[PDB]
Amino acid sequence: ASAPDQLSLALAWNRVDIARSQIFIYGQQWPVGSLEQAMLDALVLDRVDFVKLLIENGVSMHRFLTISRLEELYNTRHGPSNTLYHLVRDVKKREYLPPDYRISLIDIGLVIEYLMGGAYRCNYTRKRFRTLYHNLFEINHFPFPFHELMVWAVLMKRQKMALFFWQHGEEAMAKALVACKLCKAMAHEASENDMVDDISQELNHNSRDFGQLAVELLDQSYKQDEQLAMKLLTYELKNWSNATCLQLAVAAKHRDFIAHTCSQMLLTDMWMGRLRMRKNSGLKVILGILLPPSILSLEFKN
Amino acid sequence: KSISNQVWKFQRYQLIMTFHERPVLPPPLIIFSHMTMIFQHLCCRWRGLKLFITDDELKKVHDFEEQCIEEYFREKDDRFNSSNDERIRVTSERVENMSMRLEEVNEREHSMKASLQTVDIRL
Amino acid sequence: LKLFITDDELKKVHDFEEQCIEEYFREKDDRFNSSNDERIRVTSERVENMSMRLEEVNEREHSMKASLQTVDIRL
Amino acid sequence: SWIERAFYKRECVHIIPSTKDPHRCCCGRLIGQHVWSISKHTQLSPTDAFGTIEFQGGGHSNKAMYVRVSFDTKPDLLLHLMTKEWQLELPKLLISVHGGLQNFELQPKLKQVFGKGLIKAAMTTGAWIFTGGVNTGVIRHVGDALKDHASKSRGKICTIGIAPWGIVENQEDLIGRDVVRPYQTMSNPMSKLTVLNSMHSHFILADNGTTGKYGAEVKLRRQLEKHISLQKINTRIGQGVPVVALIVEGGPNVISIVLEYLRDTPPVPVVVCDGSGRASDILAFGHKYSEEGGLINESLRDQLLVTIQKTFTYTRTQAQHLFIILMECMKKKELITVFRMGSEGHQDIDLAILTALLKGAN
Repeated sequence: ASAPDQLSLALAWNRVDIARSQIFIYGQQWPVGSLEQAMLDALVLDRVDFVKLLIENGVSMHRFLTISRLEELYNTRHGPSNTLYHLVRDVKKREYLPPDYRISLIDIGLVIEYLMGGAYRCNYTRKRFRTLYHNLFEINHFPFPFHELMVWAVLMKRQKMALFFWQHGEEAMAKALVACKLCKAMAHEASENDMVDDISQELNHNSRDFGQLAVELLDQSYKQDEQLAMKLLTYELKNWSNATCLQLAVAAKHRDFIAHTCSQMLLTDMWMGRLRMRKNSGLKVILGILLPPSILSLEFKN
Repeated sequence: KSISNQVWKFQRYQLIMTFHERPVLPPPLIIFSHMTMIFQHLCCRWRGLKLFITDDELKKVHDFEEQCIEEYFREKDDRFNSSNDERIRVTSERVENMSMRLEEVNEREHSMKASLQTVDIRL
Repeated sequence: LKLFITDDELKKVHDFEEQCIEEYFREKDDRFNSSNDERIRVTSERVENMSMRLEEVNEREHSMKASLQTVDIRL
Repeated sequence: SWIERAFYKRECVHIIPSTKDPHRCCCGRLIGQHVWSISKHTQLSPTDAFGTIEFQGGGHSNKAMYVRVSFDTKPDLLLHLMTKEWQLELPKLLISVHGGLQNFELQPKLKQVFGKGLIKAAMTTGAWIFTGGVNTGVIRHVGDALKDHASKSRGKICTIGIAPWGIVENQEDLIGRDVVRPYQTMSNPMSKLTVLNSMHSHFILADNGTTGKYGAEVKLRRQLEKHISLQKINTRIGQGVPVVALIVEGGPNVISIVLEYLRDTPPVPVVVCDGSGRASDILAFGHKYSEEGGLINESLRDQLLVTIQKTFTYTRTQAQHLFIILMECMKKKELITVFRMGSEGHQDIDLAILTALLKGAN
């Protein structure tokens, strides 16, 4: 066969080294679009090693992903078992029991607000691309693809793909915190449906996984440069409900994140407002309160 | 003790944000500030670590994050490849390869010994 | 207090301290090279170089035995 | 913003000589693709393609600065761009790597040793490595070496490639004004245009007004290397930066490049390596069988002639002319350092380059 059907057999066999050496050889020919179709067939069957291979050749997710392509990924029925049908049934029963509704981006949206919780109005409820959903069902491409492939990977319980998608892409610690809260929320929701305890324990273990990664990357950013680590903790996550990294950490209740030293000094720096004393700080704010003219001797923040 | 230090450090966040939410004036005289909030709703009806950053500064913080994440994954891989377990497993498996390949060298040299002794007889 | 030592004694306490510092550094070195993990490190590095050189041995011996078969053909 | 105020470029408008093909002009572009003075009548304008290029795909995501320049730009202003607005400190070593423009492959142990030694020699001093830029042959090999560098060794390598502008695929995809541009590492085998290598850091993309052809980079790279070697090193003892010419394989033109490097003030040391193929092997054969420099005998001049006629497939007079070039090259035994696999060629590319600089500065 030619390299499309060769590669289809390779994704069938799950022996990525075979594809590494023969189907991927120096000067091998591919039809225009066969790599993208094979990439679709790879991601629907949870084939992370081959995903490494295709993305190393240059499938280039920034051009691969379209609205209908993610619509195909969220609607797959193959692969290992996932509970998205149970969750979308829960949110449609809580918002408006036949199965099989051709699961929309808007439905995935409502799942994200129910699990994430709080006032996390995600991108997938916004009326803007919903108008684009009226008007189409690189404008039809997603500007930051690996975020949406994380949220697809964490809803279909891939983990192997999740970690690989946590490799590539920007806003990493944000991705880890959202993933950790999403795993913990799916665990408690699976416990609320009286489902298997094994999948609930597994989802909780995944939540400790992404939480530990978040801690380790925060500590690493502390050791490189402290000052940019504060800015990484504070900057407005417009790609995640216009939120803040510390807000996502406390929304995920993640105990070791805030108690880490950099986060504690950021909270200390917030507590002292627009001031710069710190030294014997206790015996000075009271002097400011009782005597107003003492406010002149305080060194405010520049 | 250990859990309670962790929970206190975690609850500091809610403490700071609650006192950022609370008004300027203490409760015995807070009724003035409540009245001014009603006045703010009046002038609206008549007419905080969200540190917003400009675009070159977000460019800065993203490549800094990229540097930290690649340094993380390198760090953990080189701790794995330098920790003792990997050393032991790698050493033993290539000793397996030593044994079989030098076995091939030994039997081949047996053939060479027979050939060269016969050639010495032939000269 | 102090003891305000004489020169001969100053020279001997200094060369005593030189014996102490040479003993310190040579105890650090031979405890570092007798700790198990450094022994495992040098074992793996040598076995690395050993396999490369033995691969060379195998290939050269291949060519040599083919040449010896040709020499037997020439006699 | 200063980059547009300092650099110029020239674009081609002309009399359309079709020659071979009706669509193919003198500049190699299409018939309607328009908008030296001889038959191309090119005209001056400011530059419209400089900035950064996020290399999408190709393993690790990396960003590389690029500018478009003219062929006849003065190398001092390129150096001021290169040091000031690219934030690169002046190095202690220039490694100019030259090789065949065709794509090749050689022995895997040789290329593994070569790649590891070259990336560690680049890492241990913070060298500036001047390559051909595009993803052909030896530049593909050093790109794989830099991939190995990015996988298993800590450093950041200033690996500044100097490439033409008309040969890179998707030239319209690289039009920008201090704008981050996407790139594809996918290279179409049906198209003769070759993509840039994905493992560089800076690019000196140079246009002479033509597209699809070479020759728009050689003299500019030469005078830039000369201009950097005019600049003194920071130790201020009375010397410039040392320059080494790494040669891997190559064809007919690299012998003339070697001859330009030998007959030159100051004498640039040239390191070559055997086992890769073609011109490096005949350079190694002319170095291993040479006696007292320029005095070479007759049996081995005929052996060199028949190996030139076999490997390079020229006639007798071209083989004799290039052997005259090798004989004129090879009078200086000392500047040529031949890294041999095994033997006494210092056993490593690092010592070869470093002591080649040490005894080429002399």
